[PDB]
Amino acid sequence: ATFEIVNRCSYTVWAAASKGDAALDAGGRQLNSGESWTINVEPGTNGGKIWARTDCYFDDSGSGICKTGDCGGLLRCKRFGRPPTTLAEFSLNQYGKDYIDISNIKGFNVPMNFSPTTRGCRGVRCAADIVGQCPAKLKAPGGGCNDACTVFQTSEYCCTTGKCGPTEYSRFFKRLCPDAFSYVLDKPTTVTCPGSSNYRVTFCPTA
Ligand code: NA
Repeated sequence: ATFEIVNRCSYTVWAAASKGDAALDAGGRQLNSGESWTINVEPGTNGGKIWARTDCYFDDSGSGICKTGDCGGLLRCKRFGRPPTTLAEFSLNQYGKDYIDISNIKGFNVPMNFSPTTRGCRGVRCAADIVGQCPAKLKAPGGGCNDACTVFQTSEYCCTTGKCGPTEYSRFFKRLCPDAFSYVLDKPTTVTCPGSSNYRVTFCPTA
């Protein structure tokens, strides 16, 4: 499958793509404002994620740091990134269908639209000013709005026992972005697309 990743933000981001134990395609790249990066993700990939990283510094070997979404200090990510990260999540060719969502379970850093470029399903978006409105206790100094599990490390926010309810903090993310997961047991906002669809992830879609 093809994913086109587009930076419509006015600032540079460092896109990342991983399935947790491996890079997808090159795994990461700098995107200046307006740039597009096309990657190829193998059919059958389960548990892939795409995210943006902000305020990164990398040397000539591809090592460095980012203030949001850092993946072990690498430009080309082979594992998932440090919160806060708005996440585009997908599993492809699962019994004939692809499944896509946006999640705020690991917080929010950059607004996002995740849409198919082929026909048969709709896209999803979280483009509200979550960072500007972020509750004081969730605000990350490096930028972004953390989720409550990252900040407080309780069974209730992290849903560790498999039973948890919504919280004041999850309801904040849900009020601003209804179409994104706000906590682990949120009613699913996953979209079912035909198997082998192609997609576009746009950062700052309303920029
Ligand atoms: Na998230």
